[PDB]
Amino acid sequence: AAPMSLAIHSTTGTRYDLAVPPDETVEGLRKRLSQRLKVPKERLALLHKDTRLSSGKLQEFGVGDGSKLTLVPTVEAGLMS
Amino acid sequence: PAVDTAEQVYISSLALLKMLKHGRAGVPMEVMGLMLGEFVDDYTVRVIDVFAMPQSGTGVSVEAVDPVFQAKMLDMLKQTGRPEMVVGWYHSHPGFGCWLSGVDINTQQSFEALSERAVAVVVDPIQSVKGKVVIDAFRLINANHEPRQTTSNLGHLNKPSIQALIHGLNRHYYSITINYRKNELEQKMLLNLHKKSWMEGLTLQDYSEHCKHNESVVKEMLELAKNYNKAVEEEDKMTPEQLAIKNVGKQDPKRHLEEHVDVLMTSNIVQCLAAMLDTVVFK
Amino acid sequence: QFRNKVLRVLVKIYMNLEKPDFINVCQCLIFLDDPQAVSDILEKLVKEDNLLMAYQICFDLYESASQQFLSSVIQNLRTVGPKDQTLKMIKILSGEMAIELHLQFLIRNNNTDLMILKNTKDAVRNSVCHTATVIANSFMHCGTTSDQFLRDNLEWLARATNWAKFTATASLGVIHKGHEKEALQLMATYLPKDTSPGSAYQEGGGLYALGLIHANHGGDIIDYLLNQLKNASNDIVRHGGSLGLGLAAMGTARQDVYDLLKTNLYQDDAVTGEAAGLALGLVMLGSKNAQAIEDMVGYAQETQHEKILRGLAVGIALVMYGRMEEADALIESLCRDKDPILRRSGMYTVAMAYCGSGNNKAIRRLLHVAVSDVNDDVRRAAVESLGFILFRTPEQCPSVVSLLSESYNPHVRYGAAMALGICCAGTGNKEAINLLEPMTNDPVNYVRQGALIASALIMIQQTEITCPKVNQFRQLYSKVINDKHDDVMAKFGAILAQGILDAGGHNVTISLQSRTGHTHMPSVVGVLVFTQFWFWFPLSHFLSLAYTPTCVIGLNKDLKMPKVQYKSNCKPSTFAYPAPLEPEPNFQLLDNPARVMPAQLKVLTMPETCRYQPFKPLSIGGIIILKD
Amino acid sequence: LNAKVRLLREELQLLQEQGSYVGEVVRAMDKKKVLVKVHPEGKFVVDVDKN
Amino acid sequence: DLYSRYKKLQQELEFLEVQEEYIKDEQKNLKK
Repeated sequence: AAPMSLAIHSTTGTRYDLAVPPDETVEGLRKRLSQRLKVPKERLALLHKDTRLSSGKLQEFGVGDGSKLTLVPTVEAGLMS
Repeated sequence: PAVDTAEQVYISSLALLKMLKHGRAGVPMEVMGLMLGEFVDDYTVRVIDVFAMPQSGTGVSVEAVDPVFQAKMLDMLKQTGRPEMVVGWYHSHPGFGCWLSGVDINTQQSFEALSERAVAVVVDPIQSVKGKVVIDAFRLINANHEPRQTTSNLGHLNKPSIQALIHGLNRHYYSITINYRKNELEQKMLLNLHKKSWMEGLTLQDYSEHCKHNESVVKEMLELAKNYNKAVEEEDKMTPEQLAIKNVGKQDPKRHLEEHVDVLMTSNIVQCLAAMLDTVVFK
Repeated sequence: QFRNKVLRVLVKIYMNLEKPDFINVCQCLIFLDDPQAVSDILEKLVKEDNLLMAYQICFDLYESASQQFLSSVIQNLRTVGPKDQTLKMIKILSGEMAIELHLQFLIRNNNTDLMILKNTKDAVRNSVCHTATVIANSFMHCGTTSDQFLRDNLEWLARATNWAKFTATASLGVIHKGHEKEALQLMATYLPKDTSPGSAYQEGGGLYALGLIHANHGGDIIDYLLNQLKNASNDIVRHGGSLGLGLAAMGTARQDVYDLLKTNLYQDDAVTGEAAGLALGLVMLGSKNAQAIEDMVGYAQETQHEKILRGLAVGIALVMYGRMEEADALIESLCRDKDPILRRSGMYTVAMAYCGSGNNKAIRRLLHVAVSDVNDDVRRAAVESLGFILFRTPEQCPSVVSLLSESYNPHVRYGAAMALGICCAGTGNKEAINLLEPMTNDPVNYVRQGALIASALIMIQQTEITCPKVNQFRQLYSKVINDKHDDVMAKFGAILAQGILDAGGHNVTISLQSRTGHTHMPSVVGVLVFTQFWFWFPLSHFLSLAYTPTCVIGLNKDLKMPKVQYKSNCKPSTFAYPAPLEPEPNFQLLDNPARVMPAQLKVLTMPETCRYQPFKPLSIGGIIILKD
Repeated sequence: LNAKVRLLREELQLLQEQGSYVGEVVRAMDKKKVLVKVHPEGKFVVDVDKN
Repeated sequence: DLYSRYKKLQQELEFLEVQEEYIKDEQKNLKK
């Protein structure tokens, strides 16, 4: 398995540390974080070296064990839509 | 498992000015931002500083455009001595009062899932006037009873407004008391803004302008006295109700005379005292 | 100074007489604060066979003498010692007797219309009203060792949760006021261990009740509570234990309790710190300790939890009790502060320093703050303090709060209401009620709440004859509580007011000053701290202190009840219970012990046919030894 | 002065109540109703208060 | 007796002075 033990720092300070398989994809991490937080996956946005993780596998982006990941949710306001 | 009703959110002076200015900047738009602070006790949620955020939207919705800014700015601010981390979000309702809508509730719900005691602050720039500022802090009631427990009257002192109730207050979200506590140096500078230099205190006026102003006001008082005469003769041949309408659209001599007399007498007293005080001080 | 001199000369005179009145001279010495002199005079008495006069003097000393003075008197007595007589006077001076007798009186005469509580319960819809009705019960059964309402309706009591359990448990200690005989076992029943474990709230409430059982009266409970507070783990239990210890060692400037309480305060926790601050206040009462005062002021200027700030605000004020002009430096330092809560502590300090003296300068300061300050809570605290200054001349409080009740600021309105409440306590003035009527329908809710509680305080125990407007106010309470269109805070106020109106059975009144005229320090402390339910509901169990029995009690030579009977020269209807809710004899006969109003004394008469003869005139009332 | 400040402080809610239309009465009729033209809209048959 | 009336009147005078000063302060602040 060799789980990739990462860190998930939130902009609020809390730390949802979690470990994932090597072949995980940013979509998979988003989805697991959404289950843990009970928030829709679209509202989340992961960060690494000031560079959003748009999509695709984690490895080729470079995300590795003992990494720093910032979890930043969306911010929306409006009467409708 | 309480969230007492004595819980308050402490907004600093700088945070308030930042929110208000950012909101007035985007008058027709629901501009928004983040707020940094700490979680001290179950009765205090202190908001220290805020920072605007890159964004784009229409008059009916607004949304963030980059999170890189959020993480980067947190790191830079932390470098120079403000480690505090985010405690909620704020936005501006320009003329709609202060309440939360569905989209607002959705974003606030994500934040609350991130951290339990997160708050939402709403400002209304155009509704705020010189003295008072229209503002309020909220949080989400779950689907469970009473949302919070009571151990004081600190919750029930505000009489929530009809518009906020109509739009969901006390049904989906509940308010929190806002405290504007300030330290000593903040107090000392807030008192020091309106203070002019010392020279302005001992400067006379262009005396020619003084005389012109005096003669102008007295030439006005002449006609005001004539009208005062023409108006005191009435008030006997006028019905007790009719008088309440005598002064609508028609100048009243009495009040204007009072105003002009106060103006003339203050201005002349101040100029005289300055002239004498100088006459002594400088040799 | 001159008043002291004159009182000395008067004492000299009272000494030179054919029948020197020893009650009067002992009162003169108390006021003169010379415990050595009373020690000597009481030695002289015990030497000669005047044991009845010595006993009455020991009674009067206990009723209206400061703890420090009484401790000095007992020390002096022990310096010389009649050893059996000596020890019986020791027992009287410890207050064990008087407290026990008052307890007996309270238990015997316990008519309580439970139908009213049943109606209030039927009207309950939320948790505020729930705790309101619990506290109101606690007031109805104050000291009467009866807990039927909490017993029969046990399921309804479980509804309360978290802190509402703290209050509901402390209600037990309030109900068993003075029941020193056996407390630890008593509380153990209602605070069962290993029963529903995981309730620090329950333990805190239990300790609060335990302390509440021993107001102003220390003993072994002091040591036990200190042991607990030293073994506490949960912050909640620290809070409870600190409050209990404060209520357990009032006025006794014990250094070890001060050290422990200060160690807790220096934790920088909120809910523990509030209790710690109030406790430091209640312990070092009266003492002008510069050390404790500076610790308070520094901490209040260093902490960041408004809860600690509130606790300290009342603690500091408690420290300076009884000092007329010696607090002026502290008053000025606090008033010119910038933190609002410290300014509030300053107003409270002015209140407690000039308690009853009517010092016009303290009034000037409080009124100037009331009209001139920018914070609203300071305004409210200022208007309220006026009540403490001017309570010896109730004719003057309306004169200086009528205009202030009709004020744009709601908090000032509430302050005027509660100031009238404290100032005119147990008097039933027509004027006070005339002011309290129109504003019981004030648009703002907490104003209504304060108005109802103020009325219940003023018109305690009065019947239909004494005040025409009592029935109106009972009906108003019922209508407010049953109604549903009205706010919750108003319902809380009405419930507490029903509790107040008929307290401790119907045989207890609130008298800031003893019947002689001395300021009753526990009453002042209780009515000040109870007033702080606007910040912490569990503090509402402090008007328990103000509850002083309205009893006329006869005693025999060996201090045991004689079955005497007395004459009440007024119609049986008036000066009696109003009624239990669903030719006039020109005299009525009361038995021993007697539920006697304060006013019923001016018309209280003894039947000369009876063999006994009271030592001192009945009219002063209160505890009386009887001669034969 | 206190009354003046209180009135000013309440005036914010009093000024958020709705208004009242101005109608021209055509003829009182029936038990207590009136027929009122509400310029520019049409006529109505409205009730009359107690006072 | 007349001594008591005298002291009563004098204290009434002090109280009236205190109240007058307080009302002046109240008016000045109510203007603001």
